[PDB]
Amino acid sequence: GMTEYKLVVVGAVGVGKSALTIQLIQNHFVDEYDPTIEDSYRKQVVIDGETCLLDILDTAGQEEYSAMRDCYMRTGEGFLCVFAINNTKSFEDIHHYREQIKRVKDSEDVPMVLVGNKSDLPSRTVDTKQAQDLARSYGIPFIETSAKTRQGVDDAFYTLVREIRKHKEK
Amino acid sequence: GMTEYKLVVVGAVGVGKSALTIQLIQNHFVDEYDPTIEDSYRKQVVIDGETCLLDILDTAGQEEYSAMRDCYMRTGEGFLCVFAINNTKSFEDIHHYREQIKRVKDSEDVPMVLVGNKSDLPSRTVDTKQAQDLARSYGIPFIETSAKTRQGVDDAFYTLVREIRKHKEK
Ligand SMILES: Nc1nc2c(ncn2[C@@H]2O[C@H](COP(=O)(O)OP(=O)(O)O)[C@@H](O)[C@H]2O)c(=O)[nH]1
Ligand SMILES: Nc1nc2c(ncn2[C@@H]2O[C@H](COP(=O)(O)OP(=O)(O)O)[C@@H](O)[C@H]2O)c(=O)[nH]1
Ligand SMILES: *CC(=O)c1c[nH]c2ccccc12
Ligand SMILES: *CC(=O)c1c[nH]c2ccccc12
Ligand SMILES: [Mg+2]
Ligand SMILES: [Mg+2]
Repeated sequence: GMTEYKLVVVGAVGVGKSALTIQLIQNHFVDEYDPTIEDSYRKQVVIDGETCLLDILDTAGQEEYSAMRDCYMRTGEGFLCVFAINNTKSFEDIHHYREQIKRVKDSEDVPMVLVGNKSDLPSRTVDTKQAQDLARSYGIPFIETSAKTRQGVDDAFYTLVREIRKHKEK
Repeated sequence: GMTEYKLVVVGAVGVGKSALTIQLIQNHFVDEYDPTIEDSYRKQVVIDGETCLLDILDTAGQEEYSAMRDCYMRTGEGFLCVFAINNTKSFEDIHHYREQIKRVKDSEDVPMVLVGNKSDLPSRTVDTKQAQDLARSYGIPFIETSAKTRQGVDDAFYTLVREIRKHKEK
């Protein structure tokens, strides 16, 4: 029937993957979501005038040597690669997540969006220009979000769905 | 793409799920593939003029409780439901796999193909009419295969892809 999209949210612990996912699904901010809970959520949404169903996997935790994890990446069609703008390491680890995805899916072009989360925080350590430069280099959209205020949350997920559309159209 | 199709091979132990997958992927019979090993394969093929990528999960394991199973039944786009023509119980067991898949997908219309494997053996116990009747009742194709001779093997997988195309453009 209507088009389904398998989305996977990856990124360092603490960056806001669960908060972003819950804002999208449940439209509220949860500020203490169990950091170890990994789960999938479905929601029917309208993007660009068309209804579609998002199946979203909020990852956690053991990253390497995990059959379950590798399976999510094989199956996933698009990936939100999240870092927190006050957490430089989480930004400088993005490449690790990207490498793992390209490895498991064995493809040079996989739909991804770079998400700089925690935009509401006054102290950043990652400049917008830096994130922009990395995303441009990767050939992927970059979007700043705040799960706390909800700014950019729909935009992050809709943009990824749009990247999946193109991939299919090419 | 290059469309990708995610296929899942299911059915009772010993019916030939591995042998069918390995024939398709590696072009030879197997008589010594561990019954408990669950693994996935990729192959690029042309089906009806469409160059596409198959990602095939060869399932194994009869665990009453399985998070992985509930997962691949959710994400798999089409299901090869295999029984062996010399094994009456495996034929009966088809119902079990079908119903599991339906409940996980919450759908009566999940792309599947009924596969009657080991067609090379004279030791037959499940008649062609029985299998054709079961498939008709499910509204899915039935294909006779032999992973030994390779008879019907491409046709089984390709026909599942055709079922997926029908469903997607519904
Ligand atoms: N200030 C701010 N805090 C956030 C934001 N998103 C998540 N958090 C907080 O960051 C911590 C980790 O968030 P969480 O969703 O559990 O991160 P995860 O481990 O990546 O899933 C929690 O205390 C959240 O309240 C945000 O956009 N802004
Ligand atoms: N004669 C014959 N033997 C087969 C066929 N398919 C599988 N086998 C044999 O049946 C046994 C079980 O096959 P396997 O693929 O491992 O079954 P699985 O547990 O469903 O994967 C092995 O000894 C295979 O050699 C077939 O089409 N014809
Ligand atoms: C590991 C996993 O879940 C996997 C790998 N290939 C697949 C194809 C279809 C469904 C699940 C698959
Ligand atoms: C179990 C599984 O593989 C699964 C469930 N929802 C998903 C969304 C995206 C990728 C994998 C998913
Ligand atoms: Mg989390
Ligand atoms: Mg096997």
